[PDB]
Amino acid sequence: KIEEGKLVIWINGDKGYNGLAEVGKKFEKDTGIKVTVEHPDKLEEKFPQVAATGDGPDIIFWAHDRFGGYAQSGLLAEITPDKAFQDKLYPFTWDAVRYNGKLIAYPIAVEALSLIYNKDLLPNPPKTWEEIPALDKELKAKGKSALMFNLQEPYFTWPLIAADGGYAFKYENGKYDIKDVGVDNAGAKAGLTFLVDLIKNKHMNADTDYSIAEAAFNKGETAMTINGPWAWSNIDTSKVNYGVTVLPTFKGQPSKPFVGVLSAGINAASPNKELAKEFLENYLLTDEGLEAVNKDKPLGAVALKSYEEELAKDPRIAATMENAQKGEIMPNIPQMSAFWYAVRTAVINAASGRQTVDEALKDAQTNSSSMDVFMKGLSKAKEG
Amino acid sequence: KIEEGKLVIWINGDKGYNGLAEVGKKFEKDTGIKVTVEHPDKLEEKFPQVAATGDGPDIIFWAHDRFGGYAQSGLLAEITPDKAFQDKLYPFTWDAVRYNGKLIAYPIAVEALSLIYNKDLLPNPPKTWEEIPALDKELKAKGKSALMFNLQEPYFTWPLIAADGGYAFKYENGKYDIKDVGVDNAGAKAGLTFLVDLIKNKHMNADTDYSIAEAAFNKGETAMTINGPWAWSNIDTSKVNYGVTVLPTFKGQPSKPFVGVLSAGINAASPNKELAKEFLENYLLTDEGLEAVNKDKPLGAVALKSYEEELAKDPRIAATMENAQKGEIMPNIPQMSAFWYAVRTAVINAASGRQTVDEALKDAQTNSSSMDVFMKGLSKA
Ligand SMILES: OC[C@H]1O[C@H](O[C@H]2[C@H](O)[C@@H](O)[C@@H](O)O[C@@H]2CO)[C@H](O)[C@@H](O)[C@@H]1O
Ligand SMILES: OC[C@H]1O[C@H](O[C@H]2[C@H](O)[C@@H](O)[C@@H](O)O[C@@H]2CO)[C@H](O)[C@@H](O)[C@@H]1O
Repeated sequence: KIEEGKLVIWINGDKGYNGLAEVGKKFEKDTGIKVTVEHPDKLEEKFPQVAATGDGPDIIFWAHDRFGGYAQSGLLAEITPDKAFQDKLYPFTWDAVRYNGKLIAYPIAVEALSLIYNKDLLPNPPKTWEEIPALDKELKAKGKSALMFNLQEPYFTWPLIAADGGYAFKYENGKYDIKDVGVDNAGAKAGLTFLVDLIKNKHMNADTDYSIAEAAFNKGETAMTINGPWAWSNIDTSKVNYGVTVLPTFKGQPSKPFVGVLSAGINAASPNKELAKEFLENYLLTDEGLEAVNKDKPLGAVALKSYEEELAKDPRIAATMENAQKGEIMPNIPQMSAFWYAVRTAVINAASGRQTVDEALKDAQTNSSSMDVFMKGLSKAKEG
Repeated sequence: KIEEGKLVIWINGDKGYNGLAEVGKKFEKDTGIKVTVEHPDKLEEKFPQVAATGDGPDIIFWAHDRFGGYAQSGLLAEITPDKAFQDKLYPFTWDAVRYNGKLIAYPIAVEALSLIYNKDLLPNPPKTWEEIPALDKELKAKGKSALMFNLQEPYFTWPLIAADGGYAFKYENGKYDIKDVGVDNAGAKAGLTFLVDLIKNKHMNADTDYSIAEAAFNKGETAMTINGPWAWSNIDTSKVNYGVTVLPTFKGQPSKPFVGVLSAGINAASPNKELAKEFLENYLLTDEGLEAVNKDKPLGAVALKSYEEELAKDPRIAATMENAQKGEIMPNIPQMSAFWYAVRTAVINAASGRQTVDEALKDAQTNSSSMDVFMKGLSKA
C-alpha cells in the first residue's frame, strides 16, 4: 500500500525533520514529486512491522546499527551509487552501511555522545566520573545538580559501561563473534555499579528520561547532560552558556560511546526506488541539503567530504570527534536488535533495583547470545 | 499392510540410525513393542509411494522440506502435542513442520552445510570461493587438492548458487509464491558458472559424489569438503585434524546453504499412532534420547531446549548455526519435490557439460514451476 509517484520519509523526532522537509520542498519544486517527512514513535520497531507486509515509508532514516537486521529480512533495497558518488563520501561511512557484501543504505553523518555542560554553573567540567558525586553534593547546596541524562535508553549509559572493558560483540578475524558478548565481564559490572550507586546516593533518579534531562539542562537546573549533536539546537534556543567536551573517564579509562552513522535506507517494497535515489544523492547529500538539515538539528561529522571546511568552524564537532575516536563503532549485525533490548532491560532493572547488577547483566548476556536467540534469529530472518 | 503392535521407523542412512535403534531398545524394554529401524535407499521417494497404498513405516524421518507434499497427499497424521510438550522445543523448529496451519511432524534438529577443512594441509581456510582455484593449483603440486564435495545432489551446490541471488520460491508477506522461482536469475547463473569453471579447469570433477568426497577428505587427499553435522562422526574416526567453519563468500556475499529441520512424521495409515507419539515425545525427544542418536551421528542444533547444554560447547555446532543464519530455510510446499528434480538435473547437466549454465537454469526454472499453472495458462485461447 505504498503510494507510487510520491516520497514518504521516516526520520526520528530528535533529528532535523523540518530541515529535511525543506529539502523535500525543493525536490518538489524541481520534480513535482510530493515529499512527505514523518517522525513516528518507535519508528525503528514500526518499520520492520510494516515493511514485512510490503508497506511503510519509501526512505527510512536511522543509525546504521539496525540496518543489518532489516537487510537480513530482505526489507531493504540495495543502493546503486556510481563510483563518482561513492567518492563523495568517506569510505568509513560506506563501510557502516555495508551488510553481507552489499550496500544497504546511504550514510549521512557520524554521531557520538558528548559531555554537555553549563559554563555558568560549572566553569570547569569534571575529568572523571569518580568526582561527580562530590560535585553534585556541592551543587545540591545551591539547589542545583551535577548531572542529568536519559536513563531509559542503554545508548546513553553505554559510554560508562564500556569504559572499563565493556563491549557488545567481539571483533575477530574480520567478523563479529556473535557468541563473545562483553556485557557481563568485570568492566561492565563496574561501570553499571557506579551508575547504580549514583542513583542509590540520590545524585540521579532511575526514572529520568530524555525530555526530563533535556528540560532540566536547558532551564539551568543541572550542570551537565549527556547528548548528541541533535540536542545542541534546543540548547542554542535556551540561551544557556554551554560547552561540549570529552566524556569523563572511568577508572582512568575513557568513556566509550557507541559510534552511530545516521543512514537512509530504501524500502524493499518501495515503487519509487529511483526517485528515492535521486533525492538522497542529488538533493540531501549535498552542501545545501545537509546544511538545511544541520540548521534545524546538527547532524554530527557528516559523511559528505565537501562539508569539512564548514564543520571546521564548529568546536562542538571537535568534541564529537574526540568522543567518537574513544568509542566503538556499533555493529550492524541482526543480533543487535536483541542486544539493545537485553541491555535496556538490564540498565533499567539495575537502576530501579528490581535486579542486582550481577543479576541484570547475567540475564543481559543470556538474552543477547544463546541458542534461544539464534533460533529466533532463524525465524526473524524469515519474517521479521 | 502395516502391522499393528510394533513400530517401523525410516531414517536416512547418513543419520544416526544405530543411535536411534538404541532408543527403540529402551522402548521395547518398557512397553514390549519391538522397534525396527530401517534406512532404505531413495527413502524420501519410497515413503510417498508405499504410504499411499497404506504401506510403509509408522514413522518417517526427513528434512522438513518434503513434509508439505506428504501432508497434501494425506500421508501424515496430524500430531497432537500439548502446550506442555510444545514448550520444550524452539518455536522456530515448530514453524518448520507447520503446513496449512496444522503441525504435521515433530522437529528434531536444525541442519546446515558448513565448510570442513583439514588443519594440517590448510591452517587457514579460504574466505572466498574465488581464491580456491589458486589454492588448488598450489595443493596439486603437493599431490593434493583444495576441495571435494558431492556434486550429485543440488543441496550441496545450492549454497553457491544462492550466494549472489539465486532462490527457490519467493517468500513474501506470509506465504511462498509458487510463481516466483529464482533458479534462473543472474545470481543463480553467476554461482553455477563459477562451479562449472572449477570443473572445467579441473579443480573439481563433475562425477564426484558423496562417497568419493568423503573418502578423499577422510584420507587426507583433499584440503576441504562441504557437508553437514552427520558427517563429523566418520571424520572423527579418521583421526584427521579438522575444523568446521563458515562457508566461503562468493562475489563478496556469504554462501547461502539451505536450512533443514530433520523431522519425524507419523504415517496416516499407521494403527500405532499412539505408540509412535509416545516413542517420539517421551523417548527420542529427551536429553537421553537425543544423545544416543547424537553420539552415533551428530544431529546439528537440536530442537529440544534442554539439550542446549552440550551444543553450546561444540564450536562445530556454532559454525553450523553461523552458516544457517546466512542461509535460507527450505520451503515445505508440495512443489519442492519438482523443484529438486529440476535443479538436480540442471546442476548435473551444467557440471557435465550436457547443457550450458544458461540453458540448464532456464529449463530448471521452467520445470521447477507448476504444471497446473502452465496448463491453466494454455486456457487463454
Ligand atoms: O538505546 C538503544 C538505541 O541506541 C541507539 O539509538 C540512538 C540513536 O543512534 C541516536 O541517533 C539517537 O537518536 O539516540 C538513540 C538512543 O535513544 C541505536 O541506534 C538504537 O538502534 C538503539 O535501540
Ligand atoms: O539435494 C536435494 C535434497 O536436498 C535435501 O536433502 C538433504 C537433507 O536435507 C540432509 O538432511 C542430508 O540428508 O542431505 C540431503 C542431500 O542429499 C532435501 O531435504 C531433500 O528433500 C532434497 O532431495
